[PDB]
Amino acid sequence: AAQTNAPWGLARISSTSPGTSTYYYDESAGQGSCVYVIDTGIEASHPEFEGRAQMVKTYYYSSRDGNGHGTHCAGTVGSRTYGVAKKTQLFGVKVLDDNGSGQYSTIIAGMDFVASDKNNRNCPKGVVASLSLGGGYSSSVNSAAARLQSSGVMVAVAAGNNNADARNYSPASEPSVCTVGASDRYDRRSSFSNYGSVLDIFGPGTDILSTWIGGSTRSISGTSMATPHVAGLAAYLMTLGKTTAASACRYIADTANKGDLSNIPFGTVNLLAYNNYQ
Ligand SMILES: [Ca+2]
Repeated sequence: AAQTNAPWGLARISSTSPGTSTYYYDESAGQGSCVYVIDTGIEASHPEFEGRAQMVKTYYYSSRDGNGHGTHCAGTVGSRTYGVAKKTQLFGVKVLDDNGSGQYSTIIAGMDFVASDKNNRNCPKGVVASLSLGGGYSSSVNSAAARLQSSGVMVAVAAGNNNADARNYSPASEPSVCTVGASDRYDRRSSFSNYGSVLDIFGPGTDILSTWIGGSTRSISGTSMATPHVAGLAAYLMTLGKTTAASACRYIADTANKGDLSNIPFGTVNLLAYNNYQ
């Protein structure tokens, strides 16, 4: 399958070179896999989700995404026009308020909820969690992300938008999840993207077009935008039987586009998410 005039992020993860415009992917498109979007929630009614999105948990007064961030990230995972895995199931876990911020205790509760809720879903191809969040280092947030990962969920987390080393940020610094940095369209590291040895992979994170609240779209930047690309890629590859939840992060790093990024500090992986389609 080919999506013409795709968002540059989609086209980038199906190409060994920048500048292309078509997203090439396998027809399965993540069918049979689930992606928990742990964020501000998902406007599940957005026409771009085609009924493949629903809220399963909220930690606030409403399950409605009053921010747009979680809907944007869910869209990059598996919306029809802006998603990597266009047939995946999307589950919204609202751990962030409508101002985009959430206490650490709530983020931990949301990750433990996903680790349990997956046992009563139908995801025969596997479960992915996309965590477009992050704050200062916390051993308990790292432990929650590690618990979710070891429970059989591929966990992708943002590296953070501080232009610093991701070792000082959670859940970015948890070694056993998949920490995602942000690159731009010209294959540079995004100016804001965190780096460091804990990073596993880079994804398109600058000027990412995806869904938004009110049935609209908008482009935003951040490692929070690169994470759903990788989460969608992991759900996409798990549907093709190429990898499991426990191994998806390494597989995506094994099959990445190596050495293609610029402004990668020494000690940080120079790997760009790539689906190796045909
Ligand atoms: Ca890792």
